Amino acid sequence: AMTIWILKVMNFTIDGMGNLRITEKGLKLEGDSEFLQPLYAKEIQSRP
Amino acid sequence: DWCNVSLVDTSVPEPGILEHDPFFCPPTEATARDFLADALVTLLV
Ligand SMILES: *[C@@H]1O[C@H](CO)[C@@H](O)[C@H](O)[C@H]1NC(C)=O
Repeated sequence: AMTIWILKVMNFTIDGMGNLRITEKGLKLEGDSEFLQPLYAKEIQSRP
Repeated sequence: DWCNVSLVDTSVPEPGILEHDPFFCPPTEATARDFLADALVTLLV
């Protein structure tokens, strides 16, 4: 029951944590991301 | 001086908006949900 609760809370679909994926470099976000609280950053270097 | 005598008559001499459209930026629409009743079901079983 507890593990099914974990699977329902985090939505562990066939391909990872929903649209979110975790790789070697870091988070890869295949969904929108609206945050309720202020975020922080260090740089924002868009790719050429 | 008659040489620089000038004659002139009538003639016929006849010679703002701002807008930019982006594509999209919608916020979190329909902002309401709860995680208790389903939790109550899966912890009441
Ligand atoms: C009109 O006056 C100017 C200035 O003195 C002179 O250079 C010019 O030759 C004059 N025009 C005629 C047609 O005389």
